[PDB]
Amino acid sequence: GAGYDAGVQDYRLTYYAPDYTPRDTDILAAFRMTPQPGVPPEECAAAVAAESSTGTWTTVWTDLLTDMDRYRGRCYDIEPVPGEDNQYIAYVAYPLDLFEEGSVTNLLTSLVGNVFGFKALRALRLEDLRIPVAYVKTFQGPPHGIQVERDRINKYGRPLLGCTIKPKLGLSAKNYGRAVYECLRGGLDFTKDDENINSQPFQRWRDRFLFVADAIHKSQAETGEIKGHYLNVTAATCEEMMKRAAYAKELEMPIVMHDFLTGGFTANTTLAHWCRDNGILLHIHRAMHAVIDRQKNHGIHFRVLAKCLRMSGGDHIHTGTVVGKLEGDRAGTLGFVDLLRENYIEQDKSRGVYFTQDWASMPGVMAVASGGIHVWHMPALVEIFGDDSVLQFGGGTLGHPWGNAPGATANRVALEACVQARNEGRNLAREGGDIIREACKWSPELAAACELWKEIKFEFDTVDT
Amino acid sequence: GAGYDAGVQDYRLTYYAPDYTPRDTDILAAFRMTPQPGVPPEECAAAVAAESSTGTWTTVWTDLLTDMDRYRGRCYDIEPVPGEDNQYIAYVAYPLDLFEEGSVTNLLTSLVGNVFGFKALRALRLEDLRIPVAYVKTFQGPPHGIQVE
Amino acid sequence: GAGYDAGVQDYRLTYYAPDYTPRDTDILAAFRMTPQPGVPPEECAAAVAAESSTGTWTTVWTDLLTDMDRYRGRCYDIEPVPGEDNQYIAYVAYPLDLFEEGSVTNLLTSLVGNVFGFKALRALRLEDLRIPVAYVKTFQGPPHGIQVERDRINKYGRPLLGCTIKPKLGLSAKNYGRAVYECLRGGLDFTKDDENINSQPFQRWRDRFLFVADAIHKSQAETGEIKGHYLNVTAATCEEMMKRAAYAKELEMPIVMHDFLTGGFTANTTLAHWCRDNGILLHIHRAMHAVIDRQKNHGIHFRVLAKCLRMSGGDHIHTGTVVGKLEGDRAGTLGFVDLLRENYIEQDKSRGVYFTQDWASMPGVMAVASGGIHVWHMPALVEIFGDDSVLQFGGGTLGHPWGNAPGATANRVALEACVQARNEGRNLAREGGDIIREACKWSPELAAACELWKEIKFEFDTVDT
Amino acid sequence: GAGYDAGVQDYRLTYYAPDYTPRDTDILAAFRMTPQPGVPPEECAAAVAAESSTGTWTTVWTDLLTDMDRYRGRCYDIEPVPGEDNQYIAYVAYPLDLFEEGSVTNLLTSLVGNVFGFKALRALRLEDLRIPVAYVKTFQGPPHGIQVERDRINKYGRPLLGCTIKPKLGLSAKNYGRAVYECLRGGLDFTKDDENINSQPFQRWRDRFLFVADAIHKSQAETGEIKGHYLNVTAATCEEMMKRAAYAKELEMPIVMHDFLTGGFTANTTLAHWCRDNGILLHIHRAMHAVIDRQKNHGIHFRVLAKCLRMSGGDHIHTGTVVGKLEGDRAGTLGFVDLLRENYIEQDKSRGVYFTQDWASMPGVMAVASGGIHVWHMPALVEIFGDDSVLQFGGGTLGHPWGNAPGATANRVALEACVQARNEGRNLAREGGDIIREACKWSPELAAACELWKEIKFEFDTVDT
Amino acid sequence: MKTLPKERRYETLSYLPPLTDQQIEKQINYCLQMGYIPAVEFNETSEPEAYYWTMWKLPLFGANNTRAVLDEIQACRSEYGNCFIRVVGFDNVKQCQAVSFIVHKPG
Amino acid sequence: MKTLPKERRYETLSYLPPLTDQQIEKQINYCLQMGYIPAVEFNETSEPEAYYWTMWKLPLFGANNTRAVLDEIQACRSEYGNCFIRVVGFDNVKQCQAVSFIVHKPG
Ligand SMILES: O=C(COP(=O)(O)O)[C@H](O)[C@H](O)COP(=O)(O)O
Ligand SMILES: O=C(COP(=O)(O)O)[C@H](O)[C@H](O)COP(=O)(O)O
Ligand SMILES: O=C(COP(=O)(O)O)[C@H](O)[C@H](O)COP(=O)(O)O
Ligand SMILES: [Mg+2]
Ligand SMILES: [Mg+2]
Ligand SMILES: [Mg+2]
Repeated sequence: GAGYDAGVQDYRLTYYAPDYTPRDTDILAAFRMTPQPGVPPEECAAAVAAESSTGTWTTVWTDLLTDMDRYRGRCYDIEPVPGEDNQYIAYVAYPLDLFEEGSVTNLLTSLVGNVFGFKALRALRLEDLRIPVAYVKTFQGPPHGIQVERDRINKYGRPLLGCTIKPKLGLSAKNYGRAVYECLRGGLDFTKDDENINSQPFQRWRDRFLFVADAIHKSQAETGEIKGHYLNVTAATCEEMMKRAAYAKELEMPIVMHDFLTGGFTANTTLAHWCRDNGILLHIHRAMHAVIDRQKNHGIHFRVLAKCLRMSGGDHIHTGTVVGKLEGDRAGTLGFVDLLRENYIEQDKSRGVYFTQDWASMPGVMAVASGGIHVWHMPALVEIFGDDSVLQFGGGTLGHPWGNAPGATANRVALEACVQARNEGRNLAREGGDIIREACKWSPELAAACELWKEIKFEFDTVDT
Repeated sequence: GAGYDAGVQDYRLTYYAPDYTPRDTDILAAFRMTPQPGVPPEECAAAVAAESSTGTWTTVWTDLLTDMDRYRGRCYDIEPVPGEDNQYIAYVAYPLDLFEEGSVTNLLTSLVGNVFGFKALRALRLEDLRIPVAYVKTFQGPPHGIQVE
Repeated sequence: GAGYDAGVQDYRLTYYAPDYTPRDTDILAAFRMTPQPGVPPEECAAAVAAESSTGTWTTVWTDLLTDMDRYRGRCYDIEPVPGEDNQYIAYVAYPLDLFEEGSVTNLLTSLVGNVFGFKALRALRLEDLRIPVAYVKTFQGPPHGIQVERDRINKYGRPLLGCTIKPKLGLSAKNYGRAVYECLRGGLDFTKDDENINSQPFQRWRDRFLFVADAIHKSQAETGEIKGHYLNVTAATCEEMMKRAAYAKELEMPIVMHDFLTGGFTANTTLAHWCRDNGILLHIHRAMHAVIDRQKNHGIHFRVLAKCLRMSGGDHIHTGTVVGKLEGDRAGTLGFVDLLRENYIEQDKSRGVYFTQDWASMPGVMAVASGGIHVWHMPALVEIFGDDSVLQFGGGTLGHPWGNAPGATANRVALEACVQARNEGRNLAREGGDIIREACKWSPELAAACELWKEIKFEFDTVDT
Repeated sequence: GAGYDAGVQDYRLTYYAPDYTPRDTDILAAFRMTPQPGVPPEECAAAVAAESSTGTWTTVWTDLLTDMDRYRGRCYDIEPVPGEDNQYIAYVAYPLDLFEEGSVTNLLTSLVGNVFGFKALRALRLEDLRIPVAYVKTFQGPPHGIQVERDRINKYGRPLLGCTIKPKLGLSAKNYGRAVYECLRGGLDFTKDDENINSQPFQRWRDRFLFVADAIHKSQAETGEIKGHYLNVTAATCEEMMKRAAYAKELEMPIVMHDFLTGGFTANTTLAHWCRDNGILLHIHRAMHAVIDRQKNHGIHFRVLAKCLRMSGGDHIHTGTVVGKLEGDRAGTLGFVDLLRENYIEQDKSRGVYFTQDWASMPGVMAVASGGIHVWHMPALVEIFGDDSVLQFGGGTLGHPWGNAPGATANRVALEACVQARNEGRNLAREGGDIIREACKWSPELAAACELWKEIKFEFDTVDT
Repeated sequence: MKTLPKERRYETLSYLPPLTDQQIEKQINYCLQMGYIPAVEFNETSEPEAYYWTMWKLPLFGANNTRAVLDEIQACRSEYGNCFIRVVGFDNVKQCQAVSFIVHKPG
Repeated sequence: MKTLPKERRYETLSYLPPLTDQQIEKQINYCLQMGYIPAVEFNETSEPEAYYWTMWKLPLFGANNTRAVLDEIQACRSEYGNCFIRVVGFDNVKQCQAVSFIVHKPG
């Protein structure tokens, strides 16, 4: 029972415990921290831990009517980043008692709430998160997960194929449904709403839902395969989102889509619980992710948001195509794809896995490769993501010269040839062009697609490596 | 009624309208844009406008069964930032028709959805937003506001 | 900060701003004003503006605890009507701040509330209304609109055809449904309830709904075309209207009808929101319109009510046939049909468009030509309204000598021949009788219809020109 | 069993029964009819009856599968109006079987639906309506009525006093409530919302309700008299109207206001049933009445709308002050005030009572005199309307030089002096100025009010006599 | 008096005599003059509930002559002789189908 | 430009040319190398809504050679010649089907 000392004091005195070993129930956070010149790194990390768990700028007498050491966040390690004058990885451990059970929102509010704007800090990035098994158990996780989804849509042995209807905004509901039908009847498993398509004057959401459902029924009747369309239920309010989800259920739709960042984690968890309660698959679009996760020195790395989306709930999630029009490094993407899909992922700094993460049988999330890809990227994607993934060709299907259906067929043939050659024992990363070439010799739609997009390739500097 | 040209083409052809004056019902966005070296700034801004409103990487034939010019986002101005080798403020105008009434979520998903991760872009900041009165009217706003509070 | 002057003062001092230019967010009203002899016209218009926005007869001290100039309605123009000793068109501008968002009822209560009974006024007519885009955005508009309706009923390239079951009141529910079936199987797209048919001792509404739904199913099965029947859900209370609408939805009916004036705008907007929420088309009957809009010197012109019905919500609306048994001039009807159907309508005094009206992608409303028309009026109507319209032949179908179905077929053949000749490049207004004559040479039902109604024609003085 | 004659025929053959005597269960309508030159008057009246009950322009074969004579409306009398070359009063009788029980909307849709726009008609006015007792019994009537209202507010022996808060639009919710408090604490029984005040950006309805309720409680605590404020629940939709009514009930408000014409009769009957079910008084504002009822030659006379409002439901209704800023003749106003308040009103053409109306114990509606009145009109109003009325001084209270509360007191003193002198046995119509003068000698607030408004007087030509 | 027979209809221009290829040519010419994009759709059935037929190739966006549309129509006829074939006209200003008539019944 | 034909599909490896028994042999070899348990299922129809086909005998839990699976497949072919026959691979670590291709159409 100590006395009360009014006045400010250094954070490092009570928030930097370099000898402390993490309990297995702790939440572990890795921070890429760049302090101001002349600010001690350990003091900066102690400020991060204090303002993220319990610390205030000055001493408060109400700290004494408590056991502070059982709630305080502690920075148990600081190690300089290679090739950095003022950039360090700080490992901060938070007691399990600090966080509301089953709330991703509360976890993020505690972790990334206000420490990123600390004046003594120049830049802060949340690289990784160790979610303890005891905390994982309090979440629903994905409404279904990879294996239950594959069982429900009766699709095995290959990546799924999807497409976004283009243009993003402008199409009427009926023409939208016609494009959906033409894409689906060509061989695509899924079609999807653009993340901007919610309910607009040119296209009311109810008309879109009706016409899309009709196109799905027609293409399912034709091909004899389960067809789906991710219906964007993202809305202004939770009531509107729930109405859109309920109508999608009424139209016997198997899957709905949500933007978990612009929509928010509260609404995302609401929708995930609803999806589990009504047998609806949940595709998750990561719109606005690059606002947070693009820079190396500041923000939140997408693996943290991916763990949080896995816990909050989602059957699919966009992960970046590596080889497409949007930025994502190969190694980090492999890391967070394993984080999203696997049950146990061991520590690996080379892939951005700063902590060993155990999911305690929380089902995995399907990886979605979308953005600026065509048939030529098909082998590499099959090499990168494997079967438990969705490959999305928006412009790579509708942009085919012959139309939506021939482009869908060209993508399906490229995918099936890649899967066949992979199963037979071929080196896809080596003979991908060879497989595509023989398939083109057999497939005219594929031949036209490949001759159209042969010299299309997005390569730039990797800002996030 | 134009024909259908399958294949990729520059964004600047159909998404950079430097002569266009903003309608009063448009949503105006100011972007601090840092493109990759060797990427034209105007092409970078056109990519921002296209991927934020209607553009895809290649041409789609469903663009023709529409009036594209009434929905396309247009970059109507690019001006270099002082003391910056590769940083420009781009002013992009979006038709009021693109956005769901009363939905901040939809506005942000359209604006800041995926353009911030464009490979040809090095850094992007959304500095300011002009919300037209016609769009403002579709929101409730504060439940009470300062004076009622 | 002025002092408080208790006592009456002229309205023109603070409500007549002839130099003021209208803001683009203002609501603009054109008033045909006839003041009492010896009442200054500008004072009369100032009284209209004051009593329609904020003015009271005497000065109130609570005006000072406000910014009056930001709410006051202003008469910014008065111009004498040609050939009128005491009739002037006054243009009054109202701030957008005065009106409740999304409420047609509040707009009308502010505008046409009590100024029409001003003692200093002899006659007042509200001719036109400029609804600013910012105000338009606060309304739902039509639940579907023309293009979504055409997509939903899968009907393109021609005006739709309908009929009111006659007699208006008296038929039993079963005989009513039989007449509906005979009309629908003959080629009519739609049948409809008379605006008086709500629920009567000779015909309960639930029995009518059941039998009509059965007739619709039978005729749809026979012809293989989408058949519909406007089910009048107009009721004594909103609960009863909602029950009737819900039962129409339960019977899988595509469209319901409402009287937006006798039922009211509150119930109409309720039903329009319900219709949008449940995918139901909304036919709007303008019963009691002529009580308000018949005289040139007093009332509200139907174009104002048409704009208000477009905002409050309706997929169809009656507009008058021009050439039928009910009064409506050609030019004014063309004007408000363009107002109801188009997105942008420029100022045109010659057609009664006193203001340029922009709808900001608010969907258009289908025009309904009903009342005293037969096959002989068919070319002119196709000339007047075009494709995006409904042509309703109540007595022109059931009054055919052979029966409901042959009369429906005669109307369908006349309509299709007119559309074909129009598409081919014929002058319908010139060779309408020629087209009808050749079709009669081919169609016996049409021949009997034309020989029955050859000398039937309603022409009188146009009271509203 | 007659045969079927396809073709048009005169309406007078089957719809003009000059020998028919009205059944006591019939609905009787008096129409002021002005036909086109060369149109027989009896044919015009037959067209009115036919198109208002069952008639179509041509003969329909479905008339035969019915008993037409039991549903057809019949014109049983036509008598020329004095001093009119082409204006006749036609008496049309409608079977009770034609109308939906308890629906004012259906009654008006049948009567005033489309006959007012008949091309053969130049002008039509619905002057009066005989509602049979059997039809009256199907309506709820006023939720409470005059006597139940007086019992509930514990106010006997005098007219009630009210005021509209001015300016109409512009005041904030808090300042609005302050004005309400100052008016109520001065002696007014009621305050009220302007008919335009529903929910605006400068004043949300919930804030207005809260502040008004607080002002009511404060003034009730101060004066020790039941204070009230008519809360405008008129809204865009029935759900919004019901939410506003429910909140008014939650705040323990005794009375709500509705615009039965701009809001509509469906919503009005809904609100009246709700008001009866929740013990809420219903003040009825007649906004837009003058659009319909201003002209002598065309429209619907306000007595018809008053009967319909009595049946649909309302405890108060505006009737016009006779001597104020809005138009209404003395005799016709006396007529429809007796129609609204009395149980039995005998036929009297001199007061516009074309039919003897029996209400079968349907409670009467309070008469509301509002618009351009001050203390000088107080005796005449007490002479005209008597006790069972509400006298509303919007500008006559807030426009008092000393403020809201002294003006309220001045009106209360003038009213109480007039009532006292009337009870004592004085001739109010003769010595009204005398009573006001002695009261001013005793009341300073009254003295200031009278010296302010001594020369304020609205007199013009009576367009509706 | 004559009883109306029971025939299955096919929407616009179905209650007219068998459409001569000349009148079909005029209809396609009309939709070309209005700026409508012509397209050829086909389906095994003509159920009214069916919103979508199957698109034959792509809409003739670059079309300027009726003979080209007639060539697509006859190509569809040769490939699908037991299919209902119809010609649609897409108006892109309002984005709504503006012409729709059947050109072929199952042979 | 060529219009896509309307063909009924049968999930994975259906948009490839007719599967040679050599390629089928390689597919079963692949599922044996991964540790998947092979099984032979059959059904009278191939409706997508159908979750379950009928199992032929039991899954080849003790299998180590592709010829044994081929023998089960041909046995099913002989017993059911008017049945769709497919070969499934059960992954038991994650307990999810990992391979599914059709080897026979009704003959
Ligand atoms: O529009 C697309 C792809 O369409 P297209 O095929 O035309 O590129 C997606 O919404 C995002 O671009 C995916 O990327 P991300 O992973 O950032 O969400
Ligand atoms: O009864 C009819 C027409 O039937 P019919 O074919 O027998 O004339 C309609 O309800 C109105 O008359 C239409 O006119 P309006 O535009 O005034 O509503
Ligand atoms: O505003 C008022 C009166 O306020 P004031 O005291 O300032 O005149 C009322 O709403 C109507 O004018 C009453 O008339 P009506 O009977 O036509 O509704
Ligand atoms: Mg997208
Ligand atoms: Mg009618
Ligand atoms: Mg008022």
